[PDB]
Amino acid sequence: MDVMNRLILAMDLMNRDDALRVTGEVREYIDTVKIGYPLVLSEGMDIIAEFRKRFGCRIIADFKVADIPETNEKICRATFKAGADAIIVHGFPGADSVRACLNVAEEMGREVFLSTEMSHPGAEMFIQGAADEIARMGVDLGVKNYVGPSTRPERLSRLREIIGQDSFLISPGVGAQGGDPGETLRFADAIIVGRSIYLADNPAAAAAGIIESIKDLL
Amino acid sequence: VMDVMNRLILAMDLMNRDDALRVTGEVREYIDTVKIGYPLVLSEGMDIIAEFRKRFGCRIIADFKVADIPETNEKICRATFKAGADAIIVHGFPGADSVRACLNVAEEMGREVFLSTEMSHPGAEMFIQGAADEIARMGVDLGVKNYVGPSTRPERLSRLREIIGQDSFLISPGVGAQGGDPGETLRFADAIIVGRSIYLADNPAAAAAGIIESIKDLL
Ligand SMILES: O=c1cc(O)n([C@@H]2O[C@H](COP(=O)(O)O)[C@@H](O)[C@H]2O)c(=O)[nH]1
Ligand SMILES: O=c1cc(O)n([C@@H]2O[C@H](COP(=O)(O)O)[C@@H](O)[C@H]2O)c(=O)[nH]1
Repeated sequence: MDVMNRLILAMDLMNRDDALRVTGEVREYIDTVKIGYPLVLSEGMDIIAEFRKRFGCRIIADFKVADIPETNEKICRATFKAGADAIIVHGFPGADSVRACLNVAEEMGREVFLSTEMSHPGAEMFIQGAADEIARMGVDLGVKNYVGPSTRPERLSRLREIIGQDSFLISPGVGAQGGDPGETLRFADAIIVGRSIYLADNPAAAAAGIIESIKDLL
Repeated sequence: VMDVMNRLILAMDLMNRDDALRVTGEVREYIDTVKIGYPLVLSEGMDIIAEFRKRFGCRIIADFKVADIPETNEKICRATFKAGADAIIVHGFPGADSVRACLNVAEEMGREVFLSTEMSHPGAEMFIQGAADEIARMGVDLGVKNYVGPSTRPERLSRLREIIGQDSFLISPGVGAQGGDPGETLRFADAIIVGRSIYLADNPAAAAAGIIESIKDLL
């Protein structure tokens, strides 16, 4: 997956007008948008097609899929029907649940991203201790796309070691949560950035600033 | 605690509005509590909650397995309660801050959180099972009152009931299609969740009635 400027916008505004306007403002800097439940549950699944119509961007549906296999399959089908290019899936519920998502993604020509370790403090309680094993499970299952934490570059580095250089790794927690763009890109192929861009006084200048700071890495 | 008619919650995971409405209407005399998840919501919109409220006298539990960072969890809970859900189901494995974010919104908005403890499917044995007792204890520490645990592992459901105490509310999926027994599950759970055994039946009303007949002495 070829992400422009190694920068994925996390579009978590919850109003259609603002989400479309802000995405429009930074469109020259990105070609990949992560859309999650804050926007989808506020404005409907039709928002995905709208983004494709307006921007042509790729859409990663960050739905943290985390149910039993049968339900996971349904969630993935509905999500890809809406035009998402990829979906993010939790590993903590185990291999059968991940495989259910992989099957639908294969059927519809899409990609699954596996959540390994999350970026927030609570991730230390249960997720962190399972994360290396989740990553190895991904490798065993043939998962090629992974998500890991900007806020813990030592953990992000370990996760990169496990999955290898051929796998694709994206990383949230940059900016608002304290992660550094350049340091994160030592290990991740692309950074995910939400609030530092979409809550900025000038989102275009914020995006430009981030890109300037990583210019040598592009 | 919510007063669940016949101790039976319908898991309405049909993805077509017409079928979902038809089946729910057919079983309405037996069930006043419906669990609506992402299969239906992502197919038909959050307005499906509004439509169920309009058509049926049913409480709505939004089974959204909320499993993000605290900031995103808050946004998901707010959107879900705004749409009219009485309660939302949240994962515990992302940790206490993520659960607390949901509890805070629920408190502010006058609604309820249900905490997933151990899940019912085989994959739950890999990571969730080993964390589940601690997830339940965490819920107790955080003041969580409502919990979800697995019909498919009676011994685990029993232990989770002990952890949360008799005063907590416990609902349990995995009955029917996944192999769990209604009566055995109700030894520990306040209510059972049933999906496919009802909604894929030739006569969903007869299927619901049959389940209820089998647990009649437990009502
Ligand atoms: O470990 C993770 C996984 C995520 O998907 N995310 C998501 O990435 C985005 C981070 O946005 P922000 O840059 O505003 O912190 C949010 O949409 C969040 O749900 C995260 O923050 N940490
Ligand atoms: O551990 C769990 C937790 C659940 O919410 N569920 C949910 O409960 C329902 C079970 O439906 P069914 O009776 O068709 O197996 C589904 O909506 C599933 O997503 C589950 O099966 N196991």
